Amino acid sequence: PDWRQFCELHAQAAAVDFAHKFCRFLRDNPAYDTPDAGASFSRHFAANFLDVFGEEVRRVLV
Amino acid sequence: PDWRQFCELHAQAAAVDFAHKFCRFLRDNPAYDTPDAGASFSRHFAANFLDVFGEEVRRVLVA
Repeated sequence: PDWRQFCELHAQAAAVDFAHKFCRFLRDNPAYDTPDAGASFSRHFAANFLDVFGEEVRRVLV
Repeated sequence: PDWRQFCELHAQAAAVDFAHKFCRFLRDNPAYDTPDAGASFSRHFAANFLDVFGEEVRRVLVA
């Protein structure tokens, strides 16, 4: 089934939707609208995403 | 509005949703459920998400 494609397609849809919410957030809160905002979010994302993923997976059991 | 919480809540939302799809994918394709799966899938999703994120943000700002 191509597990990579699976990951990529769901990641694409999630990232696209978020990118819109992101731009919406920066327009409503211009104080956060800097050139490194995306980089900051990305750091929070990598960390939090992998941790929550691991906990949700082990929790889905039942 | 707290920046940390904004980022954390969206990151969490994304992880919870994909964890569900991941589990559902491994149920329909058990051959893929191995001790390496969790790390492989989550990391590949996370890398692609970030790449796509940057691209859509730019596309949206220019438009």
